[PDB]
Amino acid sequence: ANRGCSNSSSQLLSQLQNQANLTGNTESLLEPYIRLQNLNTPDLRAACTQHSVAFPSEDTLRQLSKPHFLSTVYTTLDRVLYQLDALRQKFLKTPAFPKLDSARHNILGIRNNVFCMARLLNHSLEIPRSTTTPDVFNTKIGSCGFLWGYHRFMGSVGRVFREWDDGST
Amino acid sequence: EPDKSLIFPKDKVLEEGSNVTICLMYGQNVYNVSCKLQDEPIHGEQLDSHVSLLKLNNVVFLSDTGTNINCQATKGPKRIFGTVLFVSKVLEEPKNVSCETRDFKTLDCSWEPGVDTTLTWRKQRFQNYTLCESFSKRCEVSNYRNSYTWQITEGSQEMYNFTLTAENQLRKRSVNINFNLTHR
Amino acid sequence: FPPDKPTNLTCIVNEGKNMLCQWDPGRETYLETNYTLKSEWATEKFPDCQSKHGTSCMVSYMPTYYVNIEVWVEAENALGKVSSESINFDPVDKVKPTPPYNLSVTNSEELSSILKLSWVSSGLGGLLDLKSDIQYRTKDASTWIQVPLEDTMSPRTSFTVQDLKPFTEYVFRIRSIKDSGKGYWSDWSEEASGTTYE
Ligand SMILES: *[C@@H]1O[C@H](CO)[C@@H](O[C@@H]2O[C@H](CO)[C@@H](O)[C@H](O)[C@H]2NC(C)=O)[C@H](O)[C@H]1NC(C)=O
Ligand SMILES: *[C@@H]1O[C@H](CO)[C@@H](O[C@@H]2O[C@H](CO)[C@@H](O)[C@H](O)[C@H]2NC(C)=O)[C@H](O)[C@H]1NC(C)=O
Ligand SMILES: *[C@@H]1O[C@H](CO)[C@@H](O[C@@H]2O[C@H](CO)[C@@H](O)[C@H](O)[C@H]2NC(C)=O)[C@H](O)[C@H]1NC(C)=O
Ligand SMILES: *[C@@H]1O[C@H](CO)[C@@H](O[C@@H]2O[C@H](CO)[C@@H](O)[C@H](O)[C@H]2NC(C)=O)[C@H](O)[C@H]1NC(C)=O
Ligand SMILES: *[C@@H]1O[C@H](CO)[C@@H](O[C@@H]2O[C@H](CO)[C@@H](O)[C@H](O)[C@H]2NC(C)=O)[C@H](O)[C@H]1NC(C)=O
Ligand SMILES: *[C@@H]1O[C@H](CO)[C@@H](O)[C@H](O)[C@H]1NC(C)=O
Ligand SMILES: *[C@@H]1O[C@H](CO)[C@@H](O)[C@H](O)[C@H]1NC(C)=O
Ligand SMILES: *[C@@H]1O[C@H](CO)[C@@H](O)[C@H](O)[C@H]1NC(C)=O
Repeated sequence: ANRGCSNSSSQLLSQLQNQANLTGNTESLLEPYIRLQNLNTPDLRAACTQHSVAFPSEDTLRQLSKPHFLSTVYTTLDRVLYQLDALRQKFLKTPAFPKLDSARHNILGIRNNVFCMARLLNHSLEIPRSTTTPDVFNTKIGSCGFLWGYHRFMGSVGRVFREWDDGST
Repeated sequence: EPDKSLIFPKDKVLEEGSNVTICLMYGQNVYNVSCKLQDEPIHGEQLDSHVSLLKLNNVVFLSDTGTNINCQATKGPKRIFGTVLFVSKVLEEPKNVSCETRDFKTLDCSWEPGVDTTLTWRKQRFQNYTLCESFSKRCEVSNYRNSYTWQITEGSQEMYNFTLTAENQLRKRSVNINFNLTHR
Repeated sequence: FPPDKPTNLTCIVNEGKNMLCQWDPGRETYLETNYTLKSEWATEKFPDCQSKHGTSCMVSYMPTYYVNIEVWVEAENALGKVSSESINFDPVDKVKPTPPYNLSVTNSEELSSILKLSWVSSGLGGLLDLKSDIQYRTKDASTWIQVPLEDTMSPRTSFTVQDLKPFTEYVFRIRSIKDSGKGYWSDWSEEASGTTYE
């Protein structure tokens, strides 16, 4: 509880911005997954960009206030963690894919940082299945679209954090 | 469905160097279906007015994740549909199988596993190595790939006739060894 | 007699390795004493670091940057249990980079009194902006002349040394550190030679 996340706010904001800039990069998780699943054909990439999971847009995030924005970021990161856990429990090969664990640790760090930032502003955050797969092509396409949407959402949240740092009202 | 299409079989597990015939059945509104491999055309034969057969000869191993077969229709509904073709390697026979004794209690047998034939998805996971002796009728799945520590029961029996077996979802190889307890 | 409260709790993170922490035990207790290093985030806990020998122990997990972490060591024996004070720091401010490699010295045909430097830095894949310290000397002298540190504060991979004697050989060495001045200075790089133009 009080054993971390000191009262420094500028350092926390800088850490959040740096984590967002580091995570919002296609070479982090999407490109290794594409190069591993043999999806380098232009038609396969078009199918990847076609199927897109519904993520909050940039204008919606910019229109919200600060506590609502933090709560939506928390919920979206929780959903992303759940989806990554499902993908890990469906792939059944941990040693051939450490980028998944790296992204999971990064998302956990971002979640800790946003929780600490919300606690510093005297705001309370909102507190709340089949292993086998019939087809594999549809699963690959869905995972590709989910990773694309996740990277776009990370870029959007990084831009919103940059605008917040520019404002500093 | 008049606006959909199907393809069989789905997620087929084959051996490197075999043949396969993939069938494709589209609806009534779909027209001029053209299937492709990773990057190459495929000359399909029309078995009927609404069916099309794809023939592949001497498939080659590409990766442990399978070869994606994407098939896109030029006319009608513009989308991409297809299946993954899982190709596995050939299972080899254990080479230089020999065992030894140290204190008349354990037998540390060792061998060569060969080439790995394990896929990544839920298709093919296990590659078991079973060692069953004849005079005792004992065999359990070993937890290692190229080693095993045998436990001999008391009785001062000096004879052995083993039969190591490697089995996967496709084939099953076997090799027999014969030795003596005091001579090793 | 029971042990005392440990002090001098510091931690260093080498580039490409886990976090290593050290402390001083104090006095000899003449009894079997175990030292366990605790570690946790603000919302998550990590496995314990049990010292197998001496005072330093290397953690088992991967270091995560941009997240404050709090660590402390507890001393326990057959007569008492006492834990030291906890420190709150950032794993990115305790990194010790590796010395730059592939140092090359190139001359210039137009200006014989200059020597352009060229090196490459790891920087954890382009994550840390590193400032460098360049020292140069002749081949017969033993003392090293250091360039003003204010001139090498911006992140860069090349530097042009001026005011040098024409037709003379020189030796160079470099070491890098974080831009914010925090962390630890890296070891000296490999000595690279270079001859000025006529
Ligand atoms: C895969 O298809 C090829 C080509 O259709 C076939 O190869 C035949 O193999 C037999 C046995 O060696 C020969 O007698 C034939 O002449 C080959 N050609 C044909 C057209 O039958 C066979 O069906 C398959 N080959 C393998 C190696 O599996
Ligand atoms: C190879 O070894 C595995 C692991 O011991 C075993 O797989 C078992 O298969 C049976 C029948 O399908 C299942 O009821 C068990 O749950 C599986 N696991 C275990 C631990 O027994 C089996 O001995 C071998 N499987 C194959 C396909 O060869
Ligand atoms: C020693 O082990 C071998 C291999 O496991 C076995 O030899 C079999 O002997 C029977 C009896 O004649 C034959 O019908 C089989 O064809 C042999 N081979 C196999 C693979 O079963 C048998 O267990 C032992 N052989 C002897 C001579 O004792
Ligand atoms: C294996 O060891 C056993 C005992 O150490 C021996 O087996 C003998 O084999 C001969 C040949 O048939 C028999 O006449 C004997 O009765 C067996 N027992 C003994 C105690 O001599 C032999 O040293 C080895 N087996 C073989 C076939 O060489
Ligand atoms: C506290 O004890 C530590 C012992 O770890 C010392 O700090 C550094 O320790 C390393 C290795 O033991 C030495 O190489 C350094 O010279 C020590 N000093 C510094 C400034 O790094 C030292 O005895 C104590 N540190 C302080 C700051 O009092
Ligand atoms: C004996 O085993 C070794 C493996 O270490 C290898 O040389 C080979 O499989 C065997 N030797 C021969 C000559 O086949
Ligand atoms: C200390 O660690 C040892 C293992 O090295 C263990 O046997 C012992 O129980 C621990 N506790 C004490 C008080 O020695
Ligand atoms: C550094 O030099 C070595 C050989 O001197 C060689 O690997 C290459 O030229 C350089 N490596 C990198 C990563 O720049």
